Amino acid sequence: ADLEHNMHTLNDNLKHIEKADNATTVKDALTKMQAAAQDAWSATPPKLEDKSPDSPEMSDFRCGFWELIGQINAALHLAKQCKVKEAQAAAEQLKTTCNACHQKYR
Amino acid sequence: ADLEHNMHTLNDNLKHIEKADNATTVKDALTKMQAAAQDAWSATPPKLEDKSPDSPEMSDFRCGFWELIGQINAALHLAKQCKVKEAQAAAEQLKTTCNACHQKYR
Amino acid sequence: ADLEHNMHTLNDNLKHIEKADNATTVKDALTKMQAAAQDAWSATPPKLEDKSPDSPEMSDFRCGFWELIGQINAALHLAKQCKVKEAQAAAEQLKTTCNACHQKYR
Amino acid sequence: ADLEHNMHTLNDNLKHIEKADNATTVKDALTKMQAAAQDAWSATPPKLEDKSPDSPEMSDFRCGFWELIGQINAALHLAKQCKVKEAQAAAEQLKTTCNACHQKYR
Amino acid sequence: ADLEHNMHTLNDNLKHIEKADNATTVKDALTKMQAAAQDAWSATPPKLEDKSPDSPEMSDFRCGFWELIGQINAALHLAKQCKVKEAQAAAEQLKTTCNACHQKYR
Amino acid sequence: ADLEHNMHTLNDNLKHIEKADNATTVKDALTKMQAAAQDAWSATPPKLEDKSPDSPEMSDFRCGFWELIGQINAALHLAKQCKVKEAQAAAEQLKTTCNACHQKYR
Amino acid sequence: ADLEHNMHTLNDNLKHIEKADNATTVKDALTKMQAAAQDAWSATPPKLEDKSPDSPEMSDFRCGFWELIGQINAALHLAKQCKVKEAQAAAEQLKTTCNACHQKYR
Amino acid sequence: ADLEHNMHTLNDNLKHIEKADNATTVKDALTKMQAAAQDAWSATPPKLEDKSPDSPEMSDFRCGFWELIGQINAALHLAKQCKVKEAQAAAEQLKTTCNACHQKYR
Amino acid sequence: ADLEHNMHTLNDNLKHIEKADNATTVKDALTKMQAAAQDAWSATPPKLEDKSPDSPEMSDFRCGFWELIGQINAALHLAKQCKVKEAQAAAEQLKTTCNACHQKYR
Amino acid sequence: ADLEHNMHTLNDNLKHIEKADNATTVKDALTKMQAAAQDAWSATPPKLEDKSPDSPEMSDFRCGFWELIGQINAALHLAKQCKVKEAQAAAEQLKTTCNACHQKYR
Amino acid sequence: ADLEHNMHTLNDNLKHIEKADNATTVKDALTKMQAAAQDAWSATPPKLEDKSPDSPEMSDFRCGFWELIGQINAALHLAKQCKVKEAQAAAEQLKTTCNACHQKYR
Amino acid sequence: ADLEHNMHTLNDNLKHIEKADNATTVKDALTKMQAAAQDAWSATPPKLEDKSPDSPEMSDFRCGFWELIGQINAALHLAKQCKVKEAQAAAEQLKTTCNACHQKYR
Ligand code: HEC
Ligand code: HEC
Ligand code: HEC
Ligand code: HEC
Ligand code: HEC
Ligand code: HEC
Ligand code: HEC
Ligand code: HEC
Ligand code: HEC
Ligand code: HEC
Ligand code: HEC
Ligand code: HEC
Ligand SMILES: [Fe+3]
Ligand SMILES: [Fe+3]
Ligand SMILES: [Fe+3]
Ligand SMILES: [Fe+3]
Ligand SMILES: [Fe+3]
Ligand SMILES: [Fe+3]
Ligand SMILES: [Fe+3]
Ligand SMILES: [Fe+3]
Ligand SMILES: [Zn+2]
Ligand SMILES: [Zn+2]
Ligand SMILES: [Zn+2]
Ligand SMILES: [Zn+2]
Ligand SMILES: [Zn+2]
Ligand SMILES: [Zn+2]
Ligand SMILES: [Zn+2]
Ligand SMILES: [Zn+2]
Ligand SMILES: [Zn+2]
Ligand SMILES: [Zn+2]
Ligand SMILES: [Zn+2]
Ligand SMILES: [Zn+2]
Ligand SMILES: [Zn+2]
Ligand SMILES: [Zn+2]
Ligand SMILES: [Zn+2]
Ligand SMILES: [Zn+2]
Ligand SMILES: [Zn+2]
Ligand SMILES: [Zn+2]
Ligand SMILES: [Zn+2]
Ligand SMILES: [Zn+2]
Ligand SMILES: [Zn+2]
Repeated sequence: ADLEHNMHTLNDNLKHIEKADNATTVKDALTKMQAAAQDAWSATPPKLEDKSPDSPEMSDFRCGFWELIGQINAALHLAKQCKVKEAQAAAEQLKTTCNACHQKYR
Repeated sequence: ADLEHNMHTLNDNLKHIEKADNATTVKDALTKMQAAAQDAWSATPPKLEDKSPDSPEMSDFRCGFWELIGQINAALHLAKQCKVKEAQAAAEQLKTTCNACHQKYR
Repeated sequence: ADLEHNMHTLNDNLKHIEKADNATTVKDALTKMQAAAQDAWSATPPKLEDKSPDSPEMSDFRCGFWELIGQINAALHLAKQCKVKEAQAAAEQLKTTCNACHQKYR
Repeated sequence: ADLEHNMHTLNDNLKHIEKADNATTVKDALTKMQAAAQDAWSATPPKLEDKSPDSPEMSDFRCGFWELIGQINAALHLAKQCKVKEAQAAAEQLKTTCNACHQKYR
Repeated sequence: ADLEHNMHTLNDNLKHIEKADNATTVKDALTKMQAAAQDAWSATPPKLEDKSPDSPEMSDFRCGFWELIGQINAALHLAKQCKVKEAQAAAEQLKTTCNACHQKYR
Repeated sequence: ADLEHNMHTLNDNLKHIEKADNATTVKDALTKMQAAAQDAWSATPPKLEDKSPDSPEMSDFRCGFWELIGQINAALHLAKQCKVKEAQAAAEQLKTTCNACHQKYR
Repeated sequence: ADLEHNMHTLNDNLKHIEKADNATTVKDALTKMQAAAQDAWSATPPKLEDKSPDSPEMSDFRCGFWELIGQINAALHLAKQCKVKEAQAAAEQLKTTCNACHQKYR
Repeated sequence: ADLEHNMHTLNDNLKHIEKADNATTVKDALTKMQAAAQDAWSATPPKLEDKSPDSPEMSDFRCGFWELIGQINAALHLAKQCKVKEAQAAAEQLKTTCNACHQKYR
Repeated sequence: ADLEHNMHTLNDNLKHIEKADNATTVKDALTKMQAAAQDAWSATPPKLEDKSPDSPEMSDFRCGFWELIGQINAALHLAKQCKVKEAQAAAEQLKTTCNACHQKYR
Repeated sequence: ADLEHNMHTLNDNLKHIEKADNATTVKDALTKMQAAAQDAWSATPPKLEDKSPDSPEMSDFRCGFWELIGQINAALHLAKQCKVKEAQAAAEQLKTTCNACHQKYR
Repeated sequence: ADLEHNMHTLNDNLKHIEKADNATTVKDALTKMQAAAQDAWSATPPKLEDKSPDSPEMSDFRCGFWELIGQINAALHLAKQCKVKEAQAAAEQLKTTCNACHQKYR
Repeated sequence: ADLEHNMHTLNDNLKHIEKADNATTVKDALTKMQAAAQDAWSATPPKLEDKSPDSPEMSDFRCGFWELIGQINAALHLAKQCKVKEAQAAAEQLKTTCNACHQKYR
């Protein structure tokens, strides 16, 4: 998938996690987010099209997806423990990472 | 698995590699360690729970696991060539990476 | 596979990409390169055999493969969209990453 | 997935189909829509929650998804023949089926 | 399986759902029912053996199973959300569909 | 596959069923017919190209494939019971459905 | 799955074996009995709910199911040898093993 | 895998079951114990290395592990029934079987 | 498969193990013996064809094969530990178990 | 499948290749032909039923399928490169091999 | 497997086919022979060890196995049609091919 | 793959086999050669583009790949026996076949 739709997947599923009332819906939504974040790591955003592949901005862009992937995996562990409110709280914390990347590069 | 048990897997299997005679036992122990390290990369240790996900400490934490994961993979290559003594020597070298992370974050 | 043969896979398939006239062969070549680069990330090059695994040199070496893996995945996305000339141009741009590592560490 | 998110999948992927320039992305989008429509056939919409399951309203609701599923499969056949503009035109014609159900039951 | 035994599976597992405490047992019982209903859709009951395949009775027969299959799927969705009481209530509603078909064709 | 070749598959295999003298050849031929009928359900015949997707003719066209798929499944059950003459008789009865659709729409 | 329903599977499939007129229904019924018996082997019967898990009663219960499993497989063997009537006689013989455990723990 | 490490897996996972607060960690721990016990069943203990493989000692050792396997599965059954505290009590009960074999062969 | 030929597989592979000069042929031969013994366990020997399936004779026959299976696995264990000569000695030891059952039922 | 139906598969799919306007359908048709020709290599034609299996006639018959299989694989390579007209021309050249065998042995 | 044991498999299973009553036993025996013949095709017999790989003897050797492999496949077709006597007659015909090769190269 | 790259695969891997010091590297390299040789059998070399598909040159070309595939399979058997020097010697002998085809057709 392209970067735009990977963002649709992250956003759409993150909103279902907030609305959910059970661990299974949360785990399923987080699984879809994990695959979108894994795919997105390799993209180049439009604001960075002219930078070199080794620029600090592109290293910083990749670091943001590393952070996001790790936090999604940690939320998945909580959902697998049937700790639904804890997983939802971890999914909310994820938005700090979404926000930080958007501020600089979206 | 949670971080504690990933550390059980790392520590337990590293001891077997040191005492192993044949490459089949080193190979399976390394394979178990590889999976534990790939899982632990995504964790947040207790002492860093309140740091930001992009903090230099959490970045350094994840660097530790990249170094560990790469070193286990290199040791696994030697084990698949049936180079037991070389694989055990690569395993022994890993400990510097274990110790360095513990000193800072355990 | 060992580092040397991963470089064989990269070199051989990149030559085929330059000469291709259809998206299918570009895709197949890029997929092989992706797997070769994934594997090579964990290697330690000769010129670096006596540096520490956490050294700035080994960290930079892994950075080069991250950049390479990302660019290959982006080229693969172009090829899967049947944009043969554009994937070829992305493949040609890989050489800046190949040369930069080689100058430092080959 | 629930009815609401199946509609998300339909809406999101249909927008990507309109904007696509290659058969590959059209195919991938249609496949996701096919799975969403398959799943939604078994749902009961809000406006129909108090009708009998054998009611002419619920029978008509399922008829709409049968028609939708068939049209998506036909569009997918066009996309698999690499007829991008023709699959896009078949996708655009889906909207008559979307609107007709929505007018009655959304 | 023949139609008789599909009916065994439907009747037996519906009784378990009514008495079940946990969602795992409701989920597996519904899964068994779903497979039995999907199989029974293709059958011809004894009393309709000499009707034409397009007869209004055989069409009505297959409509009964479409209604049943959809209702089981909706109940299975609730069970996968761990909503035991709601799933059991959806299961209980199924019986109208069982009874309506039996009255006409058993 | 397209509608024409799905018809080749139905016709070719139905003739082998008549010639067969064992259950295995019959079951294999019926399995191929089932997949062709499943695929064909989504097509639009040339005589109906101008009708709307919800027209009664297109509903009637889909009903014919429903009937055919159900009868193929029933024949498959007999072949699986090693009831070869019974399965062949059921395959002959299938031609009433082929005929009825051809009369109106071929 | 729950012990009571595994018993249902054993009882019902024995009825079908007794009525069957072909090897493949007998084989399919014996296969389902075999799965049900292997799942039942891990259950605790209501009347042994307070014995300890290493009690002679729980070891004897599990042994009882292990012997049933061996006899089911031996009957399945005969059916694969195409000895339908011998397989049916063997299945009928199971009832002595069923009753033996029932006298003790049902 | 080597007998000593299978023992490690049994011991460590028992510690995690005792501390667990949710069914799924208990289930995951019991599943790993089950695999470790089935692999240990094929080992020869150091103190029986010179007995013959059909000796009463080796048959009793293998029987001992077969009984542990049955008790592990029975505990896993309870956990799948969502009886977390009962599954934990059952796991605690295993220690009598562990100690029984240890007295003889450890 | 038929009991007599499973015996062929046991006998022939024992001859190959005795002649082998490498672990992997020994492992491959022991694996085939293990499969043959597990398939033979479900057979009825000609001389027990009229005993009842719960007779002591049929339980003892099945028990006999269960013990052979355990000893084959224990030999396979040694071979995976790269103890080729010990695995060959263990395989040679099987003949006492072969002869024991033969005296009774061959 | 028998020889006759393999020839059906060859004939039917070769007609579709001639009429195709996209690489996808050519590829699918060639793949079916490949499997048909693979299967037919082992057949004995009627006109040769009384020759010896090592006869120059049967050897020549197999040579014809080797030549046919090779040409189909070469056509498939062209189709996988999206060279539709070139694969069609390779398919048309197959007919020299079809006719040459038919003249001798059909 | 080495050539000797492939010959064990051929000879052993051919004897079972001659004495078999049902098609299931002929079918599995033929399947075993087919795999043994496909493997033996690649071997070099002792008496030809010093001939060139393109020698007329090694070519004739491989022709023998092509004839054998084709004949086994034809016999397997008859067995899959449940034509036991015809399959056994095709198997018996194979022996000319066995004998012809042995006379020259055993 | 095309014939040129299949030759790269044969050549590249054959050189690694000579350098190897363990059976695993040799077996892995031989596995890649086997797949390349299987693919190459269907090609037409440039020097033979004008010959007919049944010409003696094209039969001779296919014979060369037959010989190569058989010898690769024999080398694989030795590598699987952990006979590393023997497998390497067999891989060297393979070059006679490479040479003979190149002399005539490259
Ligand atoms: C960088 C490391 C990012 C992270 C982490 C996340 N997003 Fe993002 N997002 C990023 C960019 C560069 C862009 C612009 C993409 C473009 O091609 O223009 C976006 C865009 C979005 C959007 C808008 C998509 C659209 O409809 O055009 C959304 C809704 C979005 N992003 C959501 C989102 C969420 C929820 C994230 C965390 C879970 C997240 N993004 C992370 C870069 C990055
Ligand atoms: C950071 C990058 C680490 C690396 C690399 C390794 N370990 Fe570790 N370990 C780390 C932390 C933060 C912790 C604390 C976990 C907690 O929740 O408190 C640990 C813990 C351990 C333990 C103790 C586990 C326990 O029972 O509490 C052990 C035995 C252990 N670690 C071993 C170990 C080994 C052998 C490593 C390299 C092979 C290794 N660790 C790497 C952080 C990190
Ligand atoms: C570091 C991040 C590298 C990147 C990116 C690429 N290569 Fe590389 N390459 C690297 C090293 C350290 C070495 C030396 C390995 C050794 O054993 O000394 C190489 C070597 C090569 C070779 C020579 C292989 C041989 O036969 O000896 C080639 C042909 C090669 N590299 C090609 C290549 C290409 C095409 C790359 C980009 C697509 C590329 N390399 C990236 C380190 C790194
Ligand atoms: C009946 C046969 C329908 C067909 C065909 C399509 N849709 Fe639908 N849609 C339907 C209902 C009953 C509803 C209401 C669901 C509810 O929970 O109230 C909807 C809703 C939507 C939405 C809104 C989703 C949301 O976020 O609330 C969208 C965006 C939507 N539908 C899009 C859509 C498209 C693109 C369709 C064709 C491709 C389509 N729908 C078909 C019923 C039916
Ligand atoms: C038509 C659309 C049906 C639906 C929906 C259900 N059943 Fe049914 N059932 C149907 C027929 C035509 C028959 C007769 C079968 C025969 O060959 O005579 C049955 C039979 C049963 C039985 C009796 C089975 C037996 O042992 O003979 C039972 C117990 C049964 N059906 C239960 C059942 C349940 C619980 C259903 C809904 C969940 C249900 N049936 C639906 C036709 C149809
Ligand atoms: C509608 C519900 C149909 C059913 C059921 C069957 N067929 Fe059909 N068939 C149908 C159409 C609309 C057409 C014309 C297709 C076109 O694109 O022109 C056909 C065509 C055939 C053909 C001719 C194919 C050709 O070579 O052009 C055959 C041989 C055929 N159909 C056979 C057939 C059989 C054997 C069926 C029952 C098993 C059957 N069809 C069902 C519509 C429908
Ligand atoms: C012990 C080793 C048993 C063997 C062998 C068989 N059964 Fe059983 N059965 C057993 C128990 C402990 C129970 C009680 C289950 C409970 O939850 O109370 C049963 C019960 C049954 C039932 C009744 C189920 C119900 O609806 O209440 C039936 C119909 C039954 N068992 C049948 C059955 C058959 C046919 C068996 C052999 C083929 C058989 N059982 C074996 C214990 C054991
Ligand atoms: C026989 C049937 C056994 C059962 C049941 C259990 N164990 Fe065991 N254990 C057994 C032996 C022969 C040995 C000696 C292994 C050796 O290589 O010397 C052991 C050893 C242990 C150990 C110590 C391992 C070590 O590090 O030296 C532990 C911690 C252990 N066993 C635990 C254990 C548990 C928790 C069990 C039940 C859950 C259990 N064992 C069962 C033989 C047998
Ligand atoms: C009982 C538990 C047995 C064990 C353990 C082994 N064998 Fe057996 N064997 C058994 C029976 C009942 C029979 C008679 C089979 C028949 O159909 O008549 C046999 C037979 C053999 C044969 C002869 C087969 C033949 O061609 O007639 C052989 C060569 C043989 N058995 C070998 C064998 C070996 C090597 C075993 C251990 C490794 C072994 N058997 C175990 C019963 C049992
Ligand atoms: C020998 C090497 C053959 C090659 C290459 C092809 N065919 Fe063939 N074909 C062959 C024989 C011996 C027969 C007779 C089979 C019989 O049972 O008598 C045939 C038959 C056909 C048929 C008629 C099938 C029927 O319905 O009776 C057709 C339509 C046919 N062959 C087509 C065909 C095509 C298109 C081929 C190349 C692509 C082809 N054959 C190759 C022997 C051989
Ligand atoms: C050449 C093309 C052969 C064909 C066809 C068959 N066999 Fe063979 N066989 C062949 C050789 C070169 C050898 C000698 C193997 C050695 O290393 O010495 C054999 C050997 C046998 C044996 C003896 C095996 C042993 O225990 O030493 C048997 C029992 C045997 N062959 C049987 C056999 C059968 C039944 C065949 C057709 C179905 C058959 N062989 C074909 C060469 C060839
Ligand atoms: C015919 C039966 C061949 C066999 C066996 C082998 N090769 Fe080959 N090779 C062959 C041809 C016709 C060609 C020319 C291909 C072309 O399209 O021009 C080749 C070419 C090579 C090359 C050069 C590839 C290149 O870079 O252009 C190499 C390195 C090569 N062949 C190696 C090789 C090896 C190592 C073989 C045995 C293991 C081998 N070939 C077999 C024809 C045939
Ligand atoms: Fe960094
Ligand atoms: Fe739960
Ligand atoms: Fe209708
Ligand atoms: Fe049969
Ligand atoms: Fe016992
Ligand atoms: Fe394409
Ligand atoms: Fe030849
Ligand atoms: Fe080894
Ligand atoms: Zn993507
Ligand atoms: Zn999107
Ligand atoms: Zn984990
Ligand atoms: Zn642990
Ligand atoms: Zn590697
Ligand atoms: Zn290489
Ligand atoms: Zn859903
Ligand atoms: Zn959604
Ligand atoms: Zn059925
Ligand atoms: Zn039943
Ligand atoms: Zn289709
Ligand atoms: Zn066709
Ligand atoms: Zn039940
Ligand atoms: Zn351990
Ligand atoms: Zn045999
Ligand atoms: Zn066939
Ligand atoms: Zn046909
Ligand atoms: Zn072999
Ligand atoms: Zn042998
Ligand atoms: Zn190829
Ligand atoms: Zn190449």
